[PDB]
Amino acid sequence: TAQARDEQYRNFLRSVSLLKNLPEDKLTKIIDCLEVEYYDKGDYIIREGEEGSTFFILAKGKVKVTQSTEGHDQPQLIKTLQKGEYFGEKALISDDVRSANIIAEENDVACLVIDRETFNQTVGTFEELQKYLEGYVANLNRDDEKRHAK
Ligand SMILES: Nc1nc2c(nc(Sc3ccc(Cl)cc3)n2[C@@H]2O[C@@H]3COP(=O)(O)O[C@H]3[C@H]2O)c(=O)[nH]1
Ligand SMILES: [Sr+2]
Repeated sequence: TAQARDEQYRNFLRSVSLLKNLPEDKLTKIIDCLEVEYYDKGDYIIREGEEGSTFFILAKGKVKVTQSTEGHDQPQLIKTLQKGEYFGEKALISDDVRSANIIAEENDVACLVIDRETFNQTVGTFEELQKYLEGYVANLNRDDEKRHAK
């Protein structure tokens, strides 16, 4: 049922650090506008260098994050993300192309997809979250420069 569906998504979204304290009305907007994408082991969810305007929330499975760096021929494995975590916000906050690869590490991986407008009208609407995200993005820029990202 419609309401049972919204409830299952609402319960899951409340468990995401970034959305935990969001007001009910904005959480409802996320629930009405989100889309679901499934991936199999090895699939690229995001490719470094491509244009991107969507924010992702890992709803099932695990993915790996890889990045091209100076001195290396193959992208370096930066970290792994699991259910409840998110990615893709950097492109929206810096207004730039994707800065790393996100690859499905398991079969039947599932991500919740949120467009730029929705992201701006919800998360970007509260100064608390905006400030948190900017600070986090600033740290990522510093990690990139440290490992000599390409
Ligand atoms: N440049 C860079 N990106 C990183 C790094 N670690 C991650 S996982 C992650 C996700 C969310 C938070 Cl708050 C913190 C870490 N990412 C994600 O990869 C995405 C590629 O696409 P994008 O749109 O550039 O967003 C990027 C980020 O979300 C990193 O050390 N350097
Ligand atoms: Sr850049």
